Amino acid sequence: ADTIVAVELDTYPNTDIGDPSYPHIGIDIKSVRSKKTAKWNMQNGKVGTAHIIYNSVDKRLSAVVSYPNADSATVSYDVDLDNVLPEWVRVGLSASTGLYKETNTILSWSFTSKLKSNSTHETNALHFMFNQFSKDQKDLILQGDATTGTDGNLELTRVSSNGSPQGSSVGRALFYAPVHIWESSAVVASFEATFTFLIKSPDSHPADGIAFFISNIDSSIPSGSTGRLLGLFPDAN
Amino acid sequence: DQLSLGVAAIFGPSHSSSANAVQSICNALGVPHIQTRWKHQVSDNKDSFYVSLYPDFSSLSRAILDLVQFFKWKTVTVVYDDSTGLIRLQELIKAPSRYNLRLKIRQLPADTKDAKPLLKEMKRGKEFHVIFDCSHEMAAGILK
Amino acid sequence: THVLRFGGIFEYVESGPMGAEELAFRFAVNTINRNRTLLPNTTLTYDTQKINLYDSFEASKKACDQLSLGVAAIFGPSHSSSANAVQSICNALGVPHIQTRWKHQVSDNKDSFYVSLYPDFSSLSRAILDLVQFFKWKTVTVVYDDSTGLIRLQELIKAPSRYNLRLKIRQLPADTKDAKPLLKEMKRGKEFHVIFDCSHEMAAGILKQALAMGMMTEYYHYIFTTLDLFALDVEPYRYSGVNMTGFRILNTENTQVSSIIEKWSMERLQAPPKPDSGLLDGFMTTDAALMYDAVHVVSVAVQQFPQMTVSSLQCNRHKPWRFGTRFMSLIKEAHWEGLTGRITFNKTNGLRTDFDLDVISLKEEGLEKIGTWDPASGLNMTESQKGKPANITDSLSNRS
Amino acid sequence: QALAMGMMTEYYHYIFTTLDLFALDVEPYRYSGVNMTGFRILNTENTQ
Ligand SMILES: *[C@@H]1O[C@H](CO)[C@@H](O[C@@H]2O[C@H](CO)[C@@H](O[C@@H]3O[C@H](CO[C@H]4O[C@H](CO)[C@@H](O)[C@H](O)[C@@H]4O[C@@H]4O[C@H](CO)[C@@H](O)[C@H](O)[C@H]4NC(C)=O)[C@@H](O)[C@H](O[C@H]4O[C@H](CO)[C@@H](O)[C@H](O)[C@@H]4O[C@@H]4O[C@H](CO)[C@@H](O)[C@H](O)[C@H]4NC(C)=O)[C@@H]3O)[C@H](O)[C@H]2NC(C)=O)[C@H](O)[C@H]1NC(C)=O
Ligand SMILES: *[C@@H]1O[C@H](CO)[C@@H](O[C@@H]2O[C@H](CO)[C@@H](O[C@@H]3O[C@H](CO[C@H]4O[C@H](CO)[C@@H](O)[C@H](O)[C@@H]4O)[C@@H](O)[C@H](O)[C@@H]3O)[C@H](O)[C@H]2NC(C)=O)[C@H](O)[C@H]1NC(C)=O
Ligand SMILES: *[C@@H]1O[C@H](CO)[C@@H](O[C@@H]2O[C@H](CO)[C@@H](O[C@@H]3O[C@H](CO[C@H]4O[C@H](CO)[C@@H](O)[C@H](O)[C@@H]4O)[C@@H](O)[C@H](O)[C@@H]3O)[C@H](O)[C@H]2NC(C)=O)[C@H](O)[C@H]1NC(C)=O
Ligand SMILES: *[C@@H]1O[C@H](CO)[C@@H](O[C@@H]2O[C@H](CO)[C@@H](O[C@@H]3O[C@H](CO)[C@@H](O)[C@H](O)[C@@H]3O)[C@H](O)[C@H]2NC(C)=O)[C@H](O)[C@H]1NC(C)=O
Ligand SMILES: *[C@@H]1O[C@H](CO)[C@@H](O[C@@H]2O[C@H](CO)[C@@H](O[C@@H]3O[C@H](CO)[C@@H](O)[C@H](O)[C@@H]3O)[C@H](O)[C@H]2NC(C)=O)[C@H](O)[C@H]1NC(C)=O
Ligand SMILES: *[C@@H]1O[C@H](CO)[C@@H](O[C@@H]2O[C@H](CO)[C@@H](O)[C@H](O)[C@H]2NC(C)=O)[C@H](O)[C@H]1NC(C)=O
Ligand SMILES: [Ca+2]
Ligand SMILES: [Zn+2]
Repeated sequence: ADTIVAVELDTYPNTDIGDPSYPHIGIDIKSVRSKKTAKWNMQNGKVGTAHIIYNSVDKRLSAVVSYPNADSATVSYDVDLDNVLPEWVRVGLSASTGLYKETNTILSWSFTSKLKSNSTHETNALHFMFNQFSKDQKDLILQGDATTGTDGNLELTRVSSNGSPQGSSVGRALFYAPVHIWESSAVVASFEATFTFLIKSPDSHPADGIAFFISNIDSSIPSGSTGRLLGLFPDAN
Repeated sequence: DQLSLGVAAIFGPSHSSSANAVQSICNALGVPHIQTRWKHQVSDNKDSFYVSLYPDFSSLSRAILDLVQFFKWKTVTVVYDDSTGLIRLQELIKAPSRYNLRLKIRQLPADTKDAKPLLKEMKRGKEFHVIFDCSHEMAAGILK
Repeated sequence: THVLRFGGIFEYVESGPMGAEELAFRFAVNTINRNRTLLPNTTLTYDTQKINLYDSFEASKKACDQLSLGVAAIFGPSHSSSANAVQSICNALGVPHIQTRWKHQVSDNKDSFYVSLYPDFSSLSRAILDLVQFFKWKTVTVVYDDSTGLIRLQELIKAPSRYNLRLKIRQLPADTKDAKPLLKEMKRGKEFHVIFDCSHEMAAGILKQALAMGMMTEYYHYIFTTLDLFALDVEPYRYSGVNMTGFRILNTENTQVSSIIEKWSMERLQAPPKPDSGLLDGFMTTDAALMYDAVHVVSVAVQQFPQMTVSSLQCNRHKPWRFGTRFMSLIKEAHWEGLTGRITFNKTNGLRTDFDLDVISLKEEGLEKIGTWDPASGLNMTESQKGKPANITDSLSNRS
Repeated sequence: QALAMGMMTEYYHYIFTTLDLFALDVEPYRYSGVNMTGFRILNTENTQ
């Protein structure tokens, strides 16, 4: 199994595997059984504003999500990114559904890492700002059944069944380039994200949550993940 | 109610649970029971006051067995609907013994129409020679 | 003091003694009736009627004839045709129906008011499917007896798609018990790993025809899907070389259980099973062991609800029996260590799904336990097996 | 005792040196697969 650290924006309670009774923002260290969770309001078809940081001046792996006119779910868990995740990664997006349908449209995505060439002397970066997902976006390694284009949207579901997105669908959105992390030039790699999603109400209890992972440089859909495994885990452990 | 009012032929409460009641009623009091859909004839159910105008699956399962010999398949795949459906295909499941077939029997999940779990696995196993056993409603639902 | 009448529908033996299920019901009434520790005020009386067992109209009379007289639970016939009838009588008027033998539940039959104390073949077929993987088979041949057996082992037919066992389903010939032409085809077909699906009478008569065709040797292995393999006289086959693996739910190791089989065999005084049968003489069949549990699991439920009285429900102007809603819960929320282990039901359909198989097999001392199956766990085998050395510190060929 | 040890199969062959093999009830063994070859001097084919 690939080593993977994700932020589940889980839109479905999974009481069998440790997800709480409420839909929740989460955090993962090689585990769909989350370290820390928090209540997320989970509005209908609306928009987006998520944000994930890890500054090793404070070594807190934080994540916040806010709709407009809604609150913020700080779910910050201190975890040591020294040993829990490899030197070179391949970040990206992950979303899935199963037996209940939901729309998992991402409509903009960013990232900004800054890792210590020599702490003051001009640290490295990978800033991108995909506000204009094209029809043939050839710097995404979108796996599974992920779709794109036809608008400015990244549709991580098999969609356009009048927005009833064909349940037990799954699609990942891995970015094309690797990032240096492990420690080695120590671990202040304050990777940022901005993760404006859209989750449309299907009138069907919208469910199975979107993710944002930091995986191995090699990855695929693990052994079937349409459901509780949320797009990126092989097992429920 | 109908036997007390007086009839000549009760035309087929048309389900396996509802037929076995009225069939043994008609065997008891005498009137013919005109079945119009296939049910499970129990081998020790000694009744004869009934006819069953649905074509028997002792004959039909030889006819599907005729086509898989005529089309010369060797990697057939049965997709059925209910647990009763293996009685509909008696002779088809019983014949890799007599020939060279490789029946790999699969079932549609109940209370749904998603073959999206099923057809994902049927494409995976390179099964191209599917023998469905649906109704005509659930035929077009899987074809879509 | 308080009266409490149970119903009963059984097979009509016209000349000999009554059936094994009917004697087990008469026994389990009398055992509870003479013990005050369980159920202090009950005066459990029976209303055992007899049907031809193949008539769904006759079963509907004797269901209503008991229920007009007044019952508390109907313990049901043992057919598939009669049980589907009497269940719909019991579901209509309210009183619970207590099944002791397997029935094809139609998936669209929306019924409460039925529990099936027979171990359901969906959960048994995992235990066969787990067992063929333990012996690592690839050339499995299922042999059943009637067309209902494809329903019963359907989770076994549905698994060359996941695993690599290659099924070659055959059928025993009807209108006879002479399966000489079947075993010619299986011997010529090099079929060395066979799973029968037989009643224990027909599982005994299949072996004498397998013995006389020289087919029970060291390179054959038979899995019987009966829960009554222990009642087979295996004395001609013990030294043979043949492997006969089966399952047994009858918890004979417990002395409280094994006293009852001892008390069972003495009180029968029935027709002798002559040596043309191939069965042992005095045992409890697993069809009659479950009817013993059928009284007790309801007898637990009448303990927790003492206000229960019996009414006079008439089938034409039918109304729900007012205790029938409450009393069905205490049957389903019930646990009792009977002869077949614990009896625990399922909160959905009343199929017995969690149970305790003891996997027995044939060695040169008779039938012998070689493990234990559970639905939650897997095969807890290698209880008779001991060893597996695996010394890989060898072959000395080349370092580099 | 050879039947109950599963030893009369298709890959066995027994030669009896009795001149009275015909008096053995071979009914349990006819379908077995076993080869039982023997000798008989009793000239039963002659009607006299
Ligand atoms: C006893 O006999 C039983 C036979 O009935 C048998 O139990 C059966 O076991 C299977 C698994 O082997 C189990 O399937 C699981 O159960 C979930 C709930 O059942 C739903 O759905 C199934 C079909 O899967 C139906 O058969 C049920 O009737 C019930 O459907 C109802 O109908 C509506 C129709 O729209 C459904 O939307 C509703 O769910 C339901 N309405 C009700 C109850 O009022 C099933 O959903 C499970 O799927 C889980 O994983 C999916 C992966 O993506 C998720 O998408 C999905 O949502 C599920 O997550 C759980 O969902 C539950 C509700 O669906 C919630 O409790 C939770 O939110 C969630 N997380 C948890 C629990 O952590 C899965 O397929 C059968 O349902 C089950 N039958 C039952 C319970 O009747 C047993 O083997 C027998 N033995 C024993 C010992 O029990
Ligand atoms: C059905 O299959 C079983 C295996 O899958 C068969 O068990 C085999 O048969 C022998 C004799 O019945 C068993 O022997 C018993 O084992 C224990 C301990 O092991 C002994 O085994 C070695 C040989 O492997 C022997 O040389 C030693 O003396 C050991 O003591 C003894 O305590 C018992 O008394 C008895 O000997 C084996 O368990 C097993 N052997 C093999 C090689 O698989 C079973 O007999 C089959 N049924 C038949 C053939 O009718
Ligand atoms: C002892 O060893 C003998 C071999 O040395 C075994 O002899 C076999 O005996 C059987 C009879 O049981 C023979 O079958 C005969 O076949 C001839 C012609 O063969 C054709 O017949 C069948 C129909 O039976 C047909 O379907 C095929 O196409 C055959 O080509 C018939 O005329 C006879 O009536 C009889 O059927 C075998 O041929 C013979 N030889 C073998 C198997 O090599 C003998 O049976 C052994 N004893 C046992 C096993 O108990
Ligand atoms: C009437 O039925 C009751 C209920 O079974 C009998 O009382 C109890 O019976 C059980 C079964 O023999 C005894 O259980 C024993 O438990 C111990 C430790 O748990 C263990 O050695 C065995 O597992 C054994 O089953 C229990 O002692 C007994 N209770 C008593 C005697 O107070 C009762 O005996 C029955 N009445 C008559 C007259 O037999
Ligand atoms: C398969 O069945 C065996 C037999 O019961 C299981 O082994 C048992 O495992 C329990 C684990 O709690 C053992 O209990 C504990 O073991 C110590 C060891 O000395 C003992 O002093 C106590 O009795 C304590 O409760 C139990 O002894 C052991 N029984 C044995 C080895 O005969 C096994 O776990 C089962 N496997 C499964 C369910 O996968
Ligand atoms: C039956 O009737 C009386 C009713 O009070 C019984 O008294 C109680 O009955 C319950 C249930 O049978 C027992 O659990 C209690 O232990 C009983 N209490 C006492 C003080 O007896 C009584 O057991 C029976 N009486 C007769 C004459 O049969
Ligand atoms: Ca989840
Ligand atoms: Zn979650």
